[PDB]
Amino acid sequence: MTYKLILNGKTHKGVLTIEAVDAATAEKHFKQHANDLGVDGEWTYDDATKTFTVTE
Ligand SMILES: [Mg+2]
Ligand SMILES: [Mg+2]
Repeated sequence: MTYKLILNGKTHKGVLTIEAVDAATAEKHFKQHANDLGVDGEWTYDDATKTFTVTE
């Protein structure tokens, strides 16, 4: 199962995908990868397109 993340951070941008089992596990990892970068932002998840956004 492919989940995508949009990062629109103030210094870091991009699009990352991750192969996961539920969106629970994608969330965990992408949210940890956010912290690691120093991204604190507003999060969204659209289930139909499997896409997390996080915007600083
Ligand atoms: Mg880690
Ligand atoms: Mg670190």
